[PDB]
Amino acid sequence: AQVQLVESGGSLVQPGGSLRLSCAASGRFAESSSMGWFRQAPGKEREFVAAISWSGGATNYADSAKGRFTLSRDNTKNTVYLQMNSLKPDDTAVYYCAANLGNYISSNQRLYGYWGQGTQVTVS
Amino acid sequence: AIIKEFMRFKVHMEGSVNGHEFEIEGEGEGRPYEGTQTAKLKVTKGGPLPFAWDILSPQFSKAYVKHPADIPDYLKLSFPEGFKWERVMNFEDGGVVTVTQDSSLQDGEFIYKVKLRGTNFPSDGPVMQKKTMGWEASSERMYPEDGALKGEIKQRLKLKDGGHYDAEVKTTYKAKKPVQLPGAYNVNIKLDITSHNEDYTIVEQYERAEGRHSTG
Repeated sequence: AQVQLVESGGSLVQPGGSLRLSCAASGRFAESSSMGWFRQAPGKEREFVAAISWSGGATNYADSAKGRFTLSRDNTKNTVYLQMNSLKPDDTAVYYCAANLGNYISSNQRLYGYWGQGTQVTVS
Repeated sequence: AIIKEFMRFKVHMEGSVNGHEFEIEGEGEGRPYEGTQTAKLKVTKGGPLPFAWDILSPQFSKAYVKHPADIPDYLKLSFPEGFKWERVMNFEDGGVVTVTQDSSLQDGEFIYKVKLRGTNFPSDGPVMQKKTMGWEASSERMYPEDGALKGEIKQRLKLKDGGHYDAEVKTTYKAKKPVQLPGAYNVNIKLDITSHNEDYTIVEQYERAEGRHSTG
């Protein structure tokens, strides 16, 4: 386990509300971890939301997240923060963070070798 | 956004070999996470070249190495700013090649700038006589040192004759900003000339490179 990921912030929120998720990376390679957020709704495919590079310096957003989600990184704590605004019921899902040691920040799930356990967001 | 699963690059080389000045410009493309790439190169000054193409071919891309998930990919991690490398090759008959290279990411493409200096090749050896036939597959032994990544290779060139022409190669790769170094590991590399015109003023190359653990 050279990277361990712990997501937090899952909660119930009302339509139009906002939530801030976090994922803390720990382990020897946490400082080189590029982190990506994926969401899986019950009985559906995991889909890309947003990813940010290990340096905190490059960000990439799914179209659904542009203009309303913000992804940032605190390099002191190898922690990433996903600010989700303007949430709708269809945003209900388990949100997983995943990391890789190759500066990859796009949607191909197979390029992420380390996965958290997920955190449940419910909009209603 | 930094590194896509498919990436193009542009390369420019200025060099001399036994005093013969030249320049080469190329374009390539590959899959950086799959470890594969192709390039097309053109001699723009100094052509046609009076020496074997094969001494140039390994100087044209280590962002395109497939790595295991648990090895930090130091060179990919260095982007967008990128990295520099310096290489010396000692050939078994006295030929020497020193190479310096700059690598960056600009407007979604990798930009490579190479400076090369070959010296002391025997006028009757296989390089100056154009008697070489491509590189055998290689294994680059990687290890961290002095805050840089080093690679060592025993590289073997095939001769049109049959038989061998060996070079010892050592490269230092350094990120332009601090980046976490991996442990020791190996990179298996195969570089192919896929097409060329009669006098090698236009050449197409293919390279596959894969990192593997060397312990565990």
